Amino acid sequence: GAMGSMERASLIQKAKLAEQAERYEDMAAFMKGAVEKGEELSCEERNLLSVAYKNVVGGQRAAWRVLSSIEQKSNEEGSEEKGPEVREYREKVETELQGVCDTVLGLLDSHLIKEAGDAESRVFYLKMKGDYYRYLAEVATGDDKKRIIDSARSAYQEAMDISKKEMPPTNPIRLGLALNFSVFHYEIANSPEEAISLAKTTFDEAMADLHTLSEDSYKDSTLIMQLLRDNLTLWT
Amino acid sequence: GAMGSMERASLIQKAKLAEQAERYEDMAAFMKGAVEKGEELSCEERNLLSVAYKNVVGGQRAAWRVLSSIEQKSNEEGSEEKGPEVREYREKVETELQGVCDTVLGLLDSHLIKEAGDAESRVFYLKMKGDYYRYLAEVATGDDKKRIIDSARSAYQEAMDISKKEMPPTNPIRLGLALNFSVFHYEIANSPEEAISLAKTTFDEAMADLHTLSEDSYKDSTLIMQLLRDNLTLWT
Amino acid sequence: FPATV
Amino acid sequence: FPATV
Ligand SMILES: CC(=O)c1ccc(OC(C)(C)C(=O)Nc2cccc(-c3csc(C(=N)N)c3)c2)cc1
Ligand SMILES: CC(=O)c1ccc(OC(C)(C)C(=O)Nc2cccc(-c3csc(C(=N)N)c3)c2)cc1
Repeated sequence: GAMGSMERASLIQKAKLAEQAERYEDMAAFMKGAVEKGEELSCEERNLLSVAYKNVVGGQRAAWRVLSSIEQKSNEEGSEEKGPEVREYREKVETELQGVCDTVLGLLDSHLIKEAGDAESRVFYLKMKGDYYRYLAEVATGDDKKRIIDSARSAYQEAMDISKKEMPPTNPIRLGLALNFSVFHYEIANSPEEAISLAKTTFDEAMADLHTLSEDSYKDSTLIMQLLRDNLTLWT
Repeated sequence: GAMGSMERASLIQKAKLAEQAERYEDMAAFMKGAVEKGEELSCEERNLLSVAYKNVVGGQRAAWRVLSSIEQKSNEEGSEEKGPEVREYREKVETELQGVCDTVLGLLDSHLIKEAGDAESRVFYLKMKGDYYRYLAEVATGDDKKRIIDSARSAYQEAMDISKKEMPPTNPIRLGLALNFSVFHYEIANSPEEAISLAKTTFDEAMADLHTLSEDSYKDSTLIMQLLRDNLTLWT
Repeated sequence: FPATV
Repeated sequence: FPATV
């Protein structure tokens, strides 16, 4: 690792600087270096890791969608042939995206998940594992697409089971996990009814627990509750 | 060059795809590969090259400014020491920015400028040379800062002399060159009066020539004229 | 696209 | 910052 010679604390400091500068590739590289120091991550550090790679893969996904759309049009009836270039460049972006996903999944497997014993860390990492298998699923078309989808499902399911046993229904990690697993159902697993049921049940159970919260916790929970409602409105 | 095995036309096609996907680093790499094929660039190709590197260096400059601001605050009276990390990371971004500028200047010197004989190409490339020396000047602090500033000035001046002899006052390249040389005067050369004089004279001479233009040429020229006015409003 | 976090 | 193109 090119970050092997840098202090852990310096890597975390520079990840925060990179965030302020909107340099998310750098941020991700710094946080990968921090993970590879081998110590567990604090709550703040876990969110630095997720923010960094979410921004990196988010841009890749947006670019892949643009290129896939152009490629699909080039393959409609009546479209002038323009050669292999659209497919090639879509493939280039796709391979880079798969590489980022594999990197994140590698960090989770070596060895963040196995050392995560508290619910807040273990659910967080298993949600990430589901998310990055979901991004692999979005571009998958081969012999292993079903296995990629089931890897996402399995990670989300383990995270869901822990979150329901160990966290209140308003916990923002529990809420965000449910939000994203619901999207997995709708967009990946061809299960819109499951997606809608999960979003609605998560929203209603959170609603009933808001009375227990401080003003600041209320703000955090209702933010994600509104995303659940937004998706329900999109889907119904 | 990693693009040496790709067809020139394929590189241009993929630069356009990268633009649509907002993948400007890729766009720049494709257009560098196209330049290194050794043929002159068409008008469209010149603008693909400039759009690509402008976006790349633009992001670097924005990040450098964020980091320089943080570094300046860390050096105020009363600021807690936090170690070498802010300086180090500012330096990292600065070195990457200088590398991009050197790459662009290298393409202009090998061999775009020497083969550019028409005013539209030669003024375009000399404007670029001034621009990328200006970006080097923005971060320069050493023994060569004056020489970097004079390299920018010299390129802009040669471009200005050609543009005044060979292009109408409404030509958008002539206008954009004047806009940017005016900013050079204001922000780099500590010459706000020269900056203001150049912007105003350029605006007024363009105004007087608009009557000769088609509707579409009028739109192009008045767009940049409005940027001149915007800067004049900022400065007065 | 739908919202994820 | 001022405008450049
Ligand atoms: C589990 C999950 O996927 C999820 C669920 C909810 C959620 O909500 C929002 C508001 C978007 C969030 O980010 N809340 C948050 C919570 C706790 C810590 C931090 C944080 C610490 S450091 C840092 C940084 N950017 N420097 C940010 C942020 C985000 C992600
Ligand atoms: C000289 C100079 O620095 C300058 C001066 C003016 C100026 O004005 C705006 C409107 C911003 C511009 O871009 N005009 C323009 C002109 C001619 C061709 C193209 C073009 C061909 S291809 C392509 C692409 N993006 N695929 C874009 C664009 C930009 C740059």
